[PDB]
Amino acid sequence: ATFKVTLINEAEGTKHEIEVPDDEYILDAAEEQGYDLPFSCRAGACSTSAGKLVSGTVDQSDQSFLDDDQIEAGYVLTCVAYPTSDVVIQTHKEEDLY
Ligand code: FES
Repeated sequence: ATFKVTLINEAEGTKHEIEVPDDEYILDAAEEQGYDLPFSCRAGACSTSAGKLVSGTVDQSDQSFLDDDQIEAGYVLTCVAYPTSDVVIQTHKEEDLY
């Protein structure tokens, strides 16, 4: 499967549509398709690549930084997240934690 992933940068008011394989992380696909996103660790252990789900679901089992409540609130580490449906996600949310 190939899912449609919509990236929304709220602060800059931009929107990018990318197509992501069910076996590829969102971050990797975005880059491949021409859209650079913030990252640091690239391993699900930090907050740099955080985004927030608007709609859809993802599989981010490889992550380790977010707690259960943050996950429930819809936070996702884009560097280790696989889409499991078409997804709409707000990027550049690292700040929201704090
Ligand atoms: S870059 Fe560190 S969790 Fe994504």
